[PDB]
Amino acid sequence: DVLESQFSQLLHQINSTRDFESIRLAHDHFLSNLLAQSFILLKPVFHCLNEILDLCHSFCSLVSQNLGPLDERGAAQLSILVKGFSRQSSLLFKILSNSDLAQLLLRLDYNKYYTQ
Amino acid sequence: REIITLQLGQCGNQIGFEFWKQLCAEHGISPEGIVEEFTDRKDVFFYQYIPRAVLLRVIHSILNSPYAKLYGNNWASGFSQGEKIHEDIFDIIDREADGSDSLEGFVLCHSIAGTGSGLGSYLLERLNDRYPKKLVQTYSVFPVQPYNSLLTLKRLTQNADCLVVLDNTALNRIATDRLHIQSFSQINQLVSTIMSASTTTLRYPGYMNNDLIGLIASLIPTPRLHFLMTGYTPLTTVLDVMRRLLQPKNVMVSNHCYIAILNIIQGEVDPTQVHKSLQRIRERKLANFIPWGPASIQVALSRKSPYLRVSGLMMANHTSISSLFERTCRQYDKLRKREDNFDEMDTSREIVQQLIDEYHAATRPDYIS
Amino acid sequence: REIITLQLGQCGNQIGFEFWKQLCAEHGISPEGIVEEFTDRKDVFFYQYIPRAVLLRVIHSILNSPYAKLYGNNWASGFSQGEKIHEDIFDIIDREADGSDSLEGFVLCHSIAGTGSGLGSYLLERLNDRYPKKLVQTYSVFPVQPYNSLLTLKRLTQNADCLVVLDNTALNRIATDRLHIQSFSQINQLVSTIMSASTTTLRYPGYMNNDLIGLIASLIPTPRLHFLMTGYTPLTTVLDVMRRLLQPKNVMVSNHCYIAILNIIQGEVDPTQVHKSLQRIRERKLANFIPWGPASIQVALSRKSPYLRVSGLMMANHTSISSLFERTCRQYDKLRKREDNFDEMDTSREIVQQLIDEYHAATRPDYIS
Amino acid sequence: LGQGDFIRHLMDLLKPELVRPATTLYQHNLTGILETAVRATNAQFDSPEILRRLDVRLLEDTGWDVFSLDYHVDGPIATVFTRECMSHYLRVFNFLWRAKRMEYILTDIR
Ligand SMILES: Nc1nc2c(ncn2[C@@H]2O[C@H](COP(=O)(O)OP(=O)(O)O)[C@@H](O)[C@H]2O)c(=O)[nH]1
Ligand SMILES: Nc1nc2c(ncn2[C@@H]2O[C@H](COP(=O)(O)OP(=O)(O)O)[C@@H](O)[C@H]2O)c(=O)[nH]1
Repeated sequence: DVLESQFSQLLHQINSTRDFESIRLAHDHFLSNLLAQSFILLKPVFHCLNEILDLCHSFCSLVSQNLGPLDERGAAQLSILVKGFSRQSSLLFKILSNSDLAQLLLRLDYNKYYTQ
Repeated sequence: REIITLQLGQCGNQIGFEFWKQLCAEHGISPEGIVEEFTDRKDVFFYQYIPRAVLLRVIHSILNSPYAKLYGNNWASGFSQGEKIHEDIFDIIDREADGSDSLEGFVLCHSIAGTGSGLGSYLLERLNDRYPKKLVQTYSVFPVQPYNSLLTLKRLTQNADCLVVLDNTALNRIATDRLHIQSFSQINQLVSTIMSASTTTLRYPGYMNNDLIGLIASLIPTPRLHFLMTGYTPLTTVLDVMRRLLQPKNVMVSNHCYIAILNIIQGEVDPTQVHKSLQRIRERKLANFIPWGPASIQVALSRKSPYLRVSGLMMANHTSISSLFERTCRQYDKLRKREDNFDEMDTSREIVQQLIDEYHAATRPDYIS
Repeated sequence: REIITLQLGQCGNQIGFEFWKQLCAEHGISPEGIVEEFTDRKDVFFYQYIPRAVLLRVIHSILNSPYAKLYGNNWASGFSQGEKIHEDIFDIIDREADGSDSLEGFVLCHSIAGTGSGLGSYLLERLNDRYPKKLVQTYSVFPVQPYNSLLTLKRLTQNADCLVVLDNTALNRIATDRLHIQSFSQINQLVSTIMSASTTTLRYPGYMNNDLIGLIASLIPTPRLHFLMTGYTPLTTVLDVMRRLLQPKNVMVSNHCYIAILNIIQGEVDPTQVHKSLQRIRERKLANFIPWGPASIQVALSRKSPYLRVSGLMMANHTSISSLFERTCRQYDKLRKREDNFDEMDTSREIVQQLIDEYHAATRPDYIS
Repeated sequence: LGQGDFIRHLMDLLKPELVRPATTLYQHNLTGILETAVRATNAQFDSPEILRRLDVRLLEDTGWDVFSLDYHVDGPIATVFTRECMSHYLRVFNFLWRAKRMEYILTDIR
């Protein structure tokens, strides 16, 4: 809903203006929006969610690197991330509190983070 | 990743044949199993074309259809025969498995009412035995009749990693209201529209939802709560759709709150307003949710078949489905006082009661632990 | 916020049907309930367009009308039959309430003179049971008639949150003066104009009075004194309208003093001279006010419907309304000495005596305590 | 506040939020409610351009002391308002906000 929405405008600005000069600008603004909307340029959020990205690599590996219960220092490693993840979770929450309105609404549909 | 279908009993074989009818017509595939001249990724349900079906009197009716080129009553009576021809049918599944690139799941279409009830019970156990790595989704159908239904539950509660419910009594009520039928061949038509729309995002190439795991994994939070119910509005903005879905007059079911909601939009609606509808819908606080687990409402777009206007289908995991089970259990208890060991029914009686508690406990602020 | 209207008895249906005709023509709504091409906030009284009406022989003549696409005689007989269909009519209200975004109140149009009057008294009590936080305003209409009139008064004094009186004796005299009629369909023309004008500041939003409680919170000083009377200037400066409404030969009512006044000027008048006129009207002392607490006069402007000149509407709270109850009271006693317990009549006769006793004591310098 | 219909709904939605102290208040949350409020009232039928400038600002207690609308304006039209009309409207908007909550309190008591 940022791709299929920004794209649906880029294609509409094409079939409207018979001029070509608009296309070089409509397409250029389309591209800048993706870098701006998808938070790729916004450094703080992009340097916080990035920590969430590689975080799941560790957790998913932990469950796949065995088939028994988390006893051999897995639980000892398990409680490490939740102290950081849940910290990283609510850390992001203060960041969003222009464009985040479309995003934070979905995560907050049941007001769960409101209890965080 | 291909998914093969399995059809049992009268109901299963009748709707699955029609399920393909709607599916083959959705693509440009003539009844004689060939592409017509006249984008749509068809790898999941067709092999090169031939559908990956495994069917098990009525076959005569199907073999007499123009689609000839497209390929007891007690639970004990059904389960007994299935064990005898175990190796016979599992040859078909095996030869269809390795013939597939990477098998992913096992759709099952049957009615819990009679041979499909027991044979399906036999299959699900054996399917989990040989294959432990395969998802098992089932399109079970609800209505001595109660005894057959309770036995199937005992298997469906722990084997099938996913499930959908389709009750005829609620479906038949939709017939007299909006279709004025008073017929199986008519009430089945809605099922085909329900089934086909249930798997729209799999055949049309999209950003996400490219696998059965990509759909169900959002709904089922815990392997105990693996039941869904369906909703279908078109019988025109996105807000018009989402409102008409959540009305209790449209859903196919006969305190309580949702666990997760999925929305399937098969129209060409403008996708800029979709995030707006959720805003207004959330504010209206039209639907209640669990207070323990963070979840949301899922909405996904699609495209209608150009070879065939906006539709919409909704997938729901509502704790109100526990009410239906009670009726079966309530009736059985009446039968147990009305008339080689008769203990298998007793153990199932226990395990089905556990599921009723798990739903009831799920609506609490402290369901966990 | 929304306001659901109810129409009871022959009178409620007629004056409500004429209220909706006038309200549809005031807006851009075709008789087919479809918006014509041809600012006015219409979400309060119309649902996306569908009126939020609950109608309760006369229905057939409404259904044979061009507006079909827009949707005994005792008090005890009218009370019991409502008890036997208690669950029935509420399902219509329960779905309309929860289908509504945020309910605000319940407009009731009924005549207290007899199945409709009996049904009304029943419904007024149950709404207090179920919904405690919803206003109930009643556009009652005054005329074994003395019996039924006082019984419903027992409920209207402690159940209905507000009340606007409209007596036929004052309307009929107006029809035999400026109307010159010598019919029910004729006097209802005037009733429709007062009703349509009463909720004018709700449909055309302004800086103030954007909710039903905003109009009522100023007039009604205590929950007991919740009776109002009306005044129509026409049957031009703003100083003329005010001096043409305070006159007693324009009020729809057959010492004493005013408690609060509200003026609705619906014209295109100059809104800068409105504050001037209130500066002069005070000097001539055209109205006498309560001595205990402070009271004033209120003027509110609006805009007439362009799709259809200066008009006025005066809502006042005069203690002279106590006389109307006295007539019904005295008429009751004469029949009580002339002819399972007959104890409800005793309680109703007693409670209305306290209401009258409040009014006569509301005009004293020591109404406090 | 010349609209009245829109400010009514906007005072019903900010009630659960502003009762909390200002320390737990973050601007990113109130905007969502503001967008919904325009749709929930008659202000939706309006020029999209002027609706692009209407937002919220957080003055710098309680949530009923730091909330106020801004309606920032830049460009050629900014030569009529000149940063002083925007420093006067906010000086007015407080007096119209107080005299509006002191009324919806007194219609709640009633
Ligand atoms: N809704 C629906 N239900 C069906 C249809 N055909 C069969 N059924 C259900 O299947 C049950 C009977 O199955 P049955 O004929 O005994 O299966 P069999 O023993 O394998 O032949 C009934 O309870 C029906 O509700 C159909 O076309 N539509
Ligand atoms: N103001 C007004 N009152 C009416 C109208 N029609 C009937 N009424 C009143 O309704 C009363 C008759 O009630 P009726 O219709 O017999 O009650 P029902 O038979 O129980 O519906 C009379 O005393 C009238 O005063 C009308 O058009 N306007």
